Amino acid sequence: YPLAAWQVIAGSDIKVGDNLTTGKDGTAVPTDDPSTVFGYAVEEAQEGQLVTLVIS
Amino acid sequence: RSKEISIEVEDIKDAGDTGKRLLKINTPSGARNIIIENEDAKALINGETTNTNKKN
Repeated sequence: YPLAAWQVIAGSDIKVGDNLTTGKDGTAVPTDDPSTVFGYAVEEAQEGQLVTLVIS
Repeated sequence: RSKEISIEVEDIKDAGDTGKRLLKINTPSGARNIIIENEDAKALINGETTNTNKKN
């Protein structure tokens, strides 16, 4: 069901607009190297909290 | 969501300064201007030498 945005457990602290990639245990962590980027967060989240961001 | 994601030269994170200049260059003359620093040698390779270039 093609989702435009997901809710993924943050593997660290994530700021709004941060590009995200996979982390430990499949968690979402901040990145900076295009290739690892699968989505951009739309809200701030602390480690262990869900963060919702658009795919793209 | 597009098909190609045409990156740009400056997205290539381990490219060198001369390497990026060469990748952007459009013609062989432009490449020679980047690569050959000695002006007399560049003049010989361009087939265009002054009397000063010839002496040097």
